[PDB]
Amino acid sequence: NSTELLDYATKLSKFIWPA
Amino acid sequence: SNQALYEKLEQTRTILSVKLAELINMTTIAVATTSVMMVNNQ
Amino acid sequence: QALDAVRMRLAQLTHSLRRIRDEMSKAELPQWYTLQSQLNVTLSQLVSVTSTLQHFQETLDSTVVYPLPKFPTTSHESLVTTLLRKKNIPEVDEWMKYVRETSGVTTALLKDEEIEKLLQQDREITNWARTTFRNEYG
Amino acid sequence: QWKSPEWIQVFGLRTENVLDYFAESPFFDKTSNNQVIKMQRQFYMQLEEELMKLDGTEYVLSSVREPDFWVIRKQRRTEIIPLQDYYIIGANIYQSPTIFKIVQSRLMSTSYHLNSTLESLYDLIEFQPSQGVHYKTEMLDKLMVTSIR
Amino acid sequence: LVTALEVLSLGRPNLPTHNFKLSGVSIGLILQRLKDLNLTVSIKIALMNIPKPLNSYHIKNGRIYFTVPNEFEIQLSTVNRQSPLFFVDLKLLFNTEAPRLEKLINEILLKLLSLYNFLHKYVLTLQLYMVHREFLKLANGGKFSKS
Amino acid sequence: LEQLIPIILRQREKELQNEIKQLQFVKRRRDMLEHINLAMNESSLALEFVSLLLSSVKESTGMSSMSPFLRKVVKPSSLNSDKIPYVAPTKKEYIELDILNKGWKLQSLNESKDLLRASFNKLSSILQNEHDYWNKIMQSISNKDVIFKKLLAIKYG
Amino acid sequence: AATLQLGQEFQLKQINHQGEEEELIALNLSEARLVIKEALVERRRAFKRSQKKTREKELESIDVLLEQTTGGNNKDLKNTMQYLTNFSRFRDQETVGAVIQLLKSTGLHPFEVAQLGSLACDTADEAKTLIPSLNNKISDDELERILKELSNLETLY
Repeated sequence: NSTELLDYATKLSKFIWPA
Repeated sequence: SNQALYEKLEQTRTILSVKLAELINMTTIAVATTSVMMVNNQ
Repeated sequence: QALDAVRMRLAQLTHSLRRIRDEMSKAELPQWYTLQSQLNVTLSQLVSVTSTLQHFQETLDSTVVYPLPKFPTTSHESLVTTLLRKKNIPEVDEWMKYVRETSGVTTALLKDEEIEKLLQQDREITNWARTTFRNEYG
Repeated sequence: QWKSPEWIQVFGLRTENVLDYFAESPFFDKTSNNQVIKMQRQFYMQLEEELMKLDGTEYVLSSVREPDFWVIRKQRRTEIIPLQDYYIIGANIYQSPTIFKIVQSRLMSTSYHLNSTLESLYDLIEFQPSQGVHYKTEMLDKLMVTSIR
Repeated sequence: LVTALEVLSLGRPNLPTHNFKLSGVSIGLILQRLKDLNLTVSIKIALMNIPKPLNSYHIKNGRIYFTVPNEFEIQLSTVNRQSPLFFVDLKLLFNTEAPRLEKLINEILLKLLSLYNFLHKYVLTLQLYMVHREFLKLANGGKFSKS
Repeated sequence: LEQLIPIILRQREKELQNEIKQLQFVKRRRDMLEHINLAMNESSLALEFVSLLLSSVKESTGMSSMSPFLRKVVKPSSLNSDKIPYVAPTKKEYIELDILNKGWKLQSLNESKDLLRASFNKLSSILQNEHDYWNKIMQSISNKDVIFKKLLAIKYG
Repeated sequence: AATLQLGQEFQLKQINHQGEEEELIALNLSEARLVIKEALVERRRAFKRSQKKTREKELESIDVLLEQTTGGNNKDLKNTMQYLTNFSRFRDQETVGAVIQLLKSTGLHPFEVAQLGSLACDTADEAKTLIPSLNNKISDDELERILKELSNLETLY
């Protein structure tokens, strides 16, 4: 559903690859 | 044609025996691997 | 000085092994005289390299080799690590440790302190064997 | 081995910072002149000038490339006789080559491979005392040639 | 949001669809394409002057298979198929008789009316050399008097 | 579309339309190519390493064994020519190497025994069959039985 | 004499059959054997092509197989092959290429480097006494170095 993407996709913009 | 069998056969015997003694004297003394393949080739 | 001949003997090694590759690349195997001859050339090159290598083992261990600023390292870095990799192939070291496990003497006998006597027995049997060969050839 | 990327971003990749990194490495000797300097602080060329006063082991820079390939030369001063040569490649510590051992390795590999071939060929040998070693439409074309002619 | 829909659909397909080796590690519609090739050849063959011994033919699935009887335990039938059409007089062909013969027909074909001639000649020779092949066996076998 | 008919033709006639409508030594040769291939890789890498290690003290004599890439990468009169104290004698004073030598020589002995026994079997069988052949030939040659000549021929009429 | 002044046909300036200028080709008793023994092989292939429609035994046997090729009128060439082989210490054209690389590095005359590669010497005085043309044209230490590398290139076959 779009409701999970509107609140989950916002945390994908701030993330450097794991070290 | 028998002299070719004399020289050839005798040479094969000397190479067999003398090369066998060289073999046993080289089995008893990457150098180790070169000994492996020298012994195997003998 | 010695590596000037090491590069030539390894060059003849690469040429010989390439010739064996060409002889084995066919459908049916050709004659055996050429195969055994090329194999004898290969063994001659390996022994020839190991002899001079073991002859100059104290000189090569008394120097260090690492590239100069005159080196395109800013573009390629892993290659420079491959050119000076002391680490052996995992197969030679792996089977080397395995053979070390299947040698009849481990580190448990290092704790017992007892190897020079076995070596002495070995050399003694070398003497006995060589004497028996003296007689049997006499 | 020896990886410490946390100290790289907080201080940078400079000569002094590299001296601190190799000082944190387990190869650092306690009898070094840098440790004597650290003891004097509690009681780039300027550093070498200061190292001219003390006596003991030393870590002198050799060759400057930015930002990757640097040589670290440990040398025991007396005339200066060296000890070992360290190299930094990608924030890693490298050992002395000692050419001979490496020259052994490659040869070992080649030997074993050759052994593999030497066995495989011996599995295909047929022994005969009289034969030695063994290893286990045209007429229609001419019809068409004389046909098109 | 694209990557959100991607992780919703299990994975991230832009990585394999953009990477080459990673993509290297990660029927009824085709049948109708063969029938459309005979409709183009059938009108040009339909317009040209087909010789009399070639008026009978069987349009097979993607080819034209035409026969004429001979011998040698077979029938002189061939399969023809090509592509060009803009040239009405000369017609490039791609045929096969039902390694040297393949390149020979692909050689004489790459230049409509020529095909027969060559083939005819060949058959003739094969009928001569039939005769030759028989006469030899008559010359060796039941040859009592040679005069 | 001219690129789909060849691949479909290689991977995969009216009866098929209705059917779909109703719904030993070559391995040894490859072993030779693999073993000799690895030997070629290790030999080539060893040669390149020897030449590049050479390039440090070179008068360009040893740069002649390089590739076109190694020549533009490395430079003459380069690398380090420093010297370090001897490490070989301190390792030679230890007795940790004789163990490995004894082990490898023992393995050599075992392998030699195995190969010699296998050859003993093969030559034994060959001697058996060939001896039977000779015992069969004795009844076909003396001075009454005629024989001629890489096989043995015989004329009848 | 031996003062770098040969005959007319043996001058430094030679002319091939095409009309171009070529330097005098001087060969030492190393590759001179591999060139005769070399060309005799392709000559044997040429003799067997139109026909359709330890170190001494191989030498004399090959000289017999090549004597069957010729019309039995050039045995002095085979005895010359025995002479060279009995007086040759070199082998393989690769090492010969290295020898030419060591002879041409000094910049001497082809006849001089031929006398250098054809003679077995240990010191520089031997090369300066056996070769009267070389006494000050090249350093003695360099000649001793060439004799050292050559001494490492010779192997008992």
